Amino acid sequence: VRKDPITKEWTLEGGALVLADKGVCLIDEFDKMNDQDRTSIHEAMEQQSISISKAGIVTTLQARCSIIAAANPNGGRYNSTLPLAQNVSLTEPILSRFDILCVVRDLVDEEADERLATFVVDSHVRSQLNARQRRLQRQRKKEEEISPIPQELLMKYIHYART
Amino acid sequence: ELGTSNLNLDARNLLAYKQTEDLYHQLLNYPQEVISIMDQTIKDCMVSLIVDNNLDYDLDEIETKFYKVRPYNVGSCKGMRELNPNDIDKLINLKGLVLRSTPVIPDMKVAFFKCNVCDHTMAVEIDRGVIQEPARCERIDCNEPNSMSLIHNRCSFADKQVIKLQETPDFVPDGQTPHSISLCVYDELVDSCRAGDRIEVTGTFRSIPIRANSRQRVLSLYKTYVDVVHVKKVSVRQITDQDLAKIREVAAREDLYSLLARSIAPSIYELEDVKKGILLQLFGGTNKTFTKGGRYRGDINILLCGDPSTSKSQILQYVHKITPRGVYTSGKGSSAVGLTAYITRDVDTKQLVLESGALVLSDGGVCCIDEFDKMSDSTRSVLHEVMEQQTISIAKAGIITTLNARSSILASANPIGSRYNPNLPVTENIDLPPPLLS
Amino acid sequence: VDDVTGEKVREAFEQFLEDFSVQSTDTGEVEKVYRAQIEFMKIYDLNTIYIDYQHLSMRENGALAMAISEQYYRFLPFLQKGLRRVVRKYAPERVFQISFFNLPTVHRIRDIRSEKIGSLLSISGTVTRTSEVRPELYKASFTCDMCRAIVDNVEQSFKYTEPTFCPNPSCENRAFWTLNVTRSRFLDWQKVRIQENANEIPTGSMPRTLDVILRGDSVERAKPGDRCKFTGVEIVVPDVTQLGLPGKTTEGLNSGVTGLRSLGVRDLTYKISFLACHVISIGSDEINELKEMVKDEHIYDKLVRSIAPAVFGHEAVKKGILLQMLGGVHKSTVEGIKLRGDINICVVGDPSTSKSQFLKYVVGFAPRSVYTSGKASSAAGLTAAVVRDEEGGDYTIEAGALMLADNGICCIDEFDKMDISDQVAIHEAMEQQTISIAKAGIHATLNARTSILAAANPVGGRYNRKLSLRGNLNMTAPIMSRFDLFFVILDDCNEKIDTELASHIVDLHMKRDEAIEPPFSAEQLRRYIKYARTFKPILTKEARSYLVEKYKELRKDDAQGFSRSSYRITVRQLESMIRLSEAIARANCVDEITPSFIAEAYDLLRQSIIRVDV
Amino acid sequence: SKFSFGQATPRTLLGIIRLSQALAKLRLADMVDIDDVEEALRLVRVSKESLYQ
Amino acid sequence: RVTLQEAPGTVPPGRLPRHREVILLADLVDVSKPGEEVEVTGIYKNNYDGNLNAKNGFPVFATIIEANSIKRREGNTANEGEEGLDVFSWTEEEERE
Amino acid sequence: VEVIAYTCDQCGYEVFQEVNSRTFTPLSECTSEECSQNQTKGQLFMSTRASKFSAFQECKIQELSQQVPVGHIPRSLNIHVNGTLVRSLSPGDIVDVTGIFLPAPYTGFKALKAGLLTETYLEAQFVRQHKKLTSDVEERVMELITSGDVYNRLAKSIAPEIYGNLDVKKALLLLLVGGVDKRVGDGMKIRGDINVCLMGDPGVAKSQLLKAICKISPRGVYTTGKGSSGVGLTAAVMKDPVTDEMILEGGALVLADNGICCIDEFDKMDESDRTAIHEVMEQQTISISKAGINTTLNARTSILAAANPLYGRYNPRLSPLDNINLPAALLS
Amino acid sequence: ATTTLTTRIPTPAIYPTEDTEGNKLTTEYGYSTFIDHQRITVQEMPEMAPAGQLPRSIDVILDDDLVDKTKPGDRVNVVGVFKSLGAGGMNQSNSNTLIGFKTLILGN
Repeated sequence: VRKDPITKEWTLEGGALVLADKGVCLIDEFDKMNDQDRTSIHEAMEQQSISISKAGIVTTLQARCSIIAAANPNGGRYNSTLPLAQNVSLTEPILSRFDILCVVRDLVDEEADERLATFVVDSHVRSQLNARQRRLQRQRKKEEEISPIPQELLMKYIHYART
Repeated sequence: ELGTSNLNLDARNLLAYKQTEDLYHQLLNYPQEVISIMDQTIKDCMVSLIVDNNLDYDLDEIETKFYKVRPYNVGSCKGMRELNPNDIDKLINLKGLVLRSTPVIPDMKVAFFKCNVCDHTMAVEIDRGVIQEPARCERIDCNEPNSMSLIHNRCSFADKQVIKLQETPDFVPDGQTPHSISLCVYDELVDSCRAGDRIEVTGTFRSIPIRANSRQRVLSLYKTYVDVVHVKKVSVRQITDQDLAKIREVAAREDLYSLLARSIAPSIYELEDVKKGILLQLFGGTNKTFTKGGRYRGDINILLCGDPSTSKSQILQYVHKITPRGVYTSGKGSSAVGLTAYITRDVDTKQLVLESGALVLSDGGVCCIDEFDKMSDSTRSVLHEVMEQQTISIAKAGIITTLNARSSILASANPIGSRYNPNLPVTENIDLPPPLLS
Repeated sequence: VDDVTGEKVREAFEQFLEDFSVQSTDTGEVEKVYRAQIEFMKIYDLNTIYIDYQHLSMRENGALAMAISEQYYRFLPFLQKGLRRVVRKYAPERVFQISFFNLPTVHRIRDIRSEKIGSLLSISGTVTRTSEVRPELYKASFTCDMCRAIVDNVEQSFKYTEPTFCPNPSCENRAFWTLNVTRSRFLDWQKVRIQENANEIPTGSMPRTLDVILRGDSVERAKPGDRCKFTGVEIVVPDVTQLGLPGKTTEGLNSGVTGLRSLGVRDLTYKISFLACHVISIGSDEINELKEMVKDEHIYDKLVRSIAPAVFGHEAVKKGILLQMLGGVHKSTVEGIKLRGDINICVVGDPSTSKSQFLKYVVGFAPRSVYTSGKASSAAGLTAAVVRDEEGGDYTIEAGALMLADNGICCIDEFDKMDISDQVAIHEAMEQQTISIAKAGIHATLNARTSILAAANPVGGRYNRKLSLRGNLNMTAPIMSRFDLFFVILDDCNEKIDTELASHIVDLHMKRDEAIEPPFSAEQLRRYIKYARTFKPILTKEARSYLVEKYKELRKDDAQGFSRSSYRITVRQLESMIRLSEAIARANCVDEITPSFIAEAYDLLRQSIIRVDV
Repeated sequence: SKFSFGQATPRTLLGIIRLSQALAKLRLADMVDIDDVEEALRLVRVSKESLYQ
Repeated sequence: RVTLQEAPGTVPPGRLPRHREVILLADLVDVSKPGEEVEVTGIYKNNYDGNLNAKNGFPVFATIIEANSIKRREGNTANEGEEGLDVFSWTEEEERE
Repeated sequence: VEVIAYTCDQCGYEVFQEVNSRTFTPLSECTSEECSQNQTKGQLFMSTRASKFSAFQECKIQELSQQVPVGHIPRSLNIHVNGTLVRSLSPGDIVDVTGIFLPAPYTGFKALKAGLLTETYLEAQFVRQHKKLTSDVEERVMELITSGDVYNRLAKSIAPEIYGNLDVKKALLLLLVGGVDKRVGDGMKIRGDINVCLMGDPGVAKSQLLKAICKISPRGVYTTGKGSSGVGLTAAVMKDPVTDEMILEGGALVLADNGICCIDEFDKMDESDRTAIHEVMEQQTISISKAGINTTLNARTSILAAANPLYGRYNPRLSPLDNINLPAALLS
Repeated sequence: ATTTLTTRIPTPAIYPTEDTEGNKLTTEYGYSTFIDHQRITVQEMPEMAPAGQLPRSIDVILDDDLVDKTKPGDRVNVVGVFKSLGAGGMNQSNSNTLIGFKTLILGN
């Protein structure tokens, strides 16, 4: 609720979520400010389409937003053989709103490492009407080393795969 | 032989002279005409010395620029609760306090006119409250009542400044609030009456009407003021040669080590070791800066801590006595934001003003600062930065500036428990960041 | 009689652009510079001149230079009429101005009253609170639609909303006006306030100020925040009390005399203001010199010996700070991630030692690089923190010496003494070059690409030896691996190294003993790296195969077990490994990358990883 | 640190000169002597140790 | 009428925002929302009588940007001949594909 | 204003008029008898010295707060002066005025608002004020000299309304005389005017013990915790009415110089008070270090403090300074 | 607007001067009569108003006979005439969405 100017009224100004209908936030580990806002995002999914009435009007907007997050364990990924409630600092109910806890791991692998290591170095090698067209085919071929259906058309059918 | 235009007349001589009594009491009774008579005399009495020797500044140029006189200290007054309405054109001798000022607005001493003919540069005088205008053309024999325009930025104007005063509360009977009165100056007594000092003014009296409605000429509780003729305050040096000869014998004396050791303490107990640092801090080297590389200044930073009540302040007060330009710290009158970087709303225009900090303000002195065990840790944050780069970096949304500060410091701490509690490592008593130990 | 006087000063000025103003022939300094002032102008088409006060003083010996201070405030349209007369005779949409500069005497703002009206007086000061860019008029062609509204009227003065002089036919005059937008040229300006300097303020005595209009190409050239000088024409301004909705102090006591004009009885007051014309802010073979200096051989060692005289020895730390000073590459993959722009190197060590010297060195040496201590961790600065509402706006952006390290290498010390909240905040500021904020107001994405450089403190002041740095880092774990290696400075109480450092330090604070010869200057190193930045060196050789094995050998060492140290030098560090390698080749100006160049890249981290390992 | 305060400052010494001439001012018989200041230390001992009961 | 602030992205930082005015047109109403970043393709009309009241009266004119079109938040500003417009018309060749 | 004189500098006939209410209008120039009625008329303007001017001063009254009913708050009233009863009233005068009554018109925005409102004042006629050194007073100075009895009868004289405590009633009378410490001559501004503080929690209403001394001692102003706090203990600049604003309104120490500063409630508003007590114990730095001015005035006043303990009783078996929060202000 | 009943032609005047003679007019104020004027707003007795709204209010102009009788917080009970005054729709032009009929009670 942004306050009024002199001849105005206490109006309602949205922030992040009411803009982002189909988007992204982030909650990893703001440890001090964890108890501040986590009581405002786990009621965005549970009590889906949430709005509030501080010192103003009692309305309720609509927000069918999507959440992703990139949390970070305290130190290493296997901080314990002990389970996930020992590993993360979150508790159960806010954790239980999600669908899956995708977890990563690697200790030591010869063939898997080059499969990253040979892979990553070739990416750094990727650093007038005909010429405007000819740069485009160069821009088309440079994405088409294995030709995995490039982004010139791929995003374009997503928007009507959702509507 | 100096050329100045000002004679500060004591004007307490006509009562000490057998004649000029009727002059003297007319002076306290018509004080606009009688100065205008006396300004004709001094220019003519200057000619009365000019007619003696005809080799005196070519007899023209010191006879064109006018002079003026300044009667002062005339009679006495007592305050402001005596200003009766009959005192219409009299001399008044105020004793009070200047508070705040304003920049100069201009006056109307000469006008200019031009209508839409090819060329007309008349310059009408005013000398009144009434500008008079023509309604017929000029510069031709047959041209009608034309549109006369007012080319304002051509005719010259002098200065004028209004200054607000409030009386010094002198023997006020513990119930009355000191009220206000204003000033008006005309001559070059501007920029010498800075706001914040004791004052004794010598002025005449005048009252003016006010417009009641802002857009009518209708008017009736009047406002008065005073018009100063001469002011007086509450009370690169010109280096001579007898001082240099006197100091050089003092510089020839072996005892200057101890003669300056004894002279800083007219009352203080002995404690010779702190007398070396305090003296040498004021004798603070110079700025031996190279052209490329270095940028080293010879400034130092002594400190004292330990036993309370060892004239900790009066020694520092003694240092403030011997420095003409320095700063004095406050008891929590400053903070992390109350030092510099200001967004204050002044009562004159409600706009921005960046006032400097006390640290940059002592550019040419020694910053005296205290209560360092009790200074908060939101502050005690910029003095490290002035301890390294001699500057203040202002992180304000108004502006960015790495303005320097050519300033020197001493520190005066306080213990915590009772004392310096020896047979203990005393650093654990006085808590302090080990970075600023360096 | 003054008409010919202005006509006298017209041609006398004109012949000055006809005569020479040059004393030296063919030792540089080509004769007749004002014709070159025309000819530079007829290419880039900027519509200025730039005349000095020296050469007009030393032409008439003050017969005219004392006259021109007291004519041009009235005779603006005389000198400019003359230069219009001379350009037709010389050159073939044209609007000009007259820009004097460099009068001798510079005053302060407290010395401007009586003689200063219509004069020319250079004024110093500092500037605060700019405003925006709007257009002005100076000439219109508005007229009434009585019969014909095509009368180009005159007198666009301070109240110019009434063109009412000399109508075209015998029609109704001053009946209307139509200010078209189609035929009258405009000129753009802004209104600014100034303020008095800090080395002149007598006491803290509410330091007074005034305002100034700058109107030519001077627009958006006074950046707010500098010690600045000005042109000098002083001017008064009224308010005419126009047809708008409106028409303590005894102000306008002067203006009570100013009553009874031919229009309505009021009080027209005044205030002294300022009009400027020209701003300033005081506060080859050299292009061939690079081509010789690029063709040297030992300039890698010449550079590392010529960094800073404030330290002796330790060539390891000196090699690092040079590479930080230059930039690497930042261009990366198509459609997605922007990779790292640079390398970030910290140094730990005992305080009150040689650590402070580099910090003192770079902030005057680097382009626009800033320095903070970071103890102010809760208000703003390091932590980017929104300001509260002021003068009609809540949620505005803030300062902080982080988002202004554009082409700057910000420096910041003492990581131990701050809180825990910033330690994830700058951790976000390290990986990708943006930061995000959505604090009490809309979201913000500011892309402040940066290059940090740090100097924190050990846990005890003295560095442990038998242990590792995992205990003496005094930070958390993932920001270590997010960083490169620190090149820890060690110390010793040796009876020889002290005396030589004593002799090394005593010549420094000599008043003059400049016997040390750095082979490069401050500036000729500065332009040299400015030649170095403008390449894009790409590897093309087969040392990619040579690259991948050594890291594959490297990572199998520091992984001492399945449950050993989590200083596991991962796939992040291949990027710094190659982006150091293009940077060191950007020092020796080679575009291809040899397998020989990355060899010393390896042993830079071999010597680092032994300083990692016990 | 049980009961008492102070460690005998000269600021206490100069104050005991201050109140003596004060009591020599009110009871002026021009007798600034040992008995006049004996009235003074008579007050500092009863002001102190008011906590010992 | 949407008043506009400069978005604090590509800006030499440490300073203030600046203000303008946008007058939309008929079929361009409420396309944007209060808070995103946008860009406009307007003309530059400078119509005013010459009455202003925060500052004094002067020979000064004020700007008004009458817009002609509007697009949304753009991203990855590196293109040269595409992804500058949300063209999004999939009719004969695209939809068959 | 009561009379007028316009001069036109042609005829010198000074046109007179009666003075009406607070707004009036000058007349023309073609109205006189000599300088008028021709093709040339002298243009009128004013004159100061030929215009007799009177005195004028405005004041407001309230009610005695004892004859007010149980209900509403009291209200003000407007009063004027004429003649020469001026400069004879004061803020805080428990007085009465006798005078005559009349209402006044408003002459501004009289159609939409200001229908037939009246807003009267009263006009003054008389003031009967009430309750106000070797000059016919020496007979009572001899009564102390003949009877003597300094140390005890004067001790029973000031505050005889308590039980015991003759030691503390003696400790104060010495400080109610003070005196110049030493005429130092040279620049050695020595400390004067020692300050005594009290502590303890009796139930005998300790406030009216000390403050009753203050309301009979000379120039000793009362204060408390609320109101003039340690920032408004000195003077400052504030809001005023439509007359001359930004005056230097004071607190206590800029007006109670060289007297008694009888304070209570020492745990109240201590963020400003702890600065405020040191700055007077430090000699001569009572100032206004604001953005308005940097002028510094004197400091010569004694301090009498009474600190209240912590919860319940001060435990004497516990450590002292458990309830006073200033070690550095006390022990030195 | 105080005679309570008859809407007479008002006299938009404060005080006249110079009746049809050459005599400077004098006014006797002891024989000029006065009266007072006090408005007070009355809330709703907040127990018998049913629970769908906040309390409302109207106002009442009384005269001298029962002034200072009304302490704020009294269960009062007044009775008077219902009355409108003020020009609604003509005293300004175009008069869009402005009530010009104030509710008043001139009571006893």
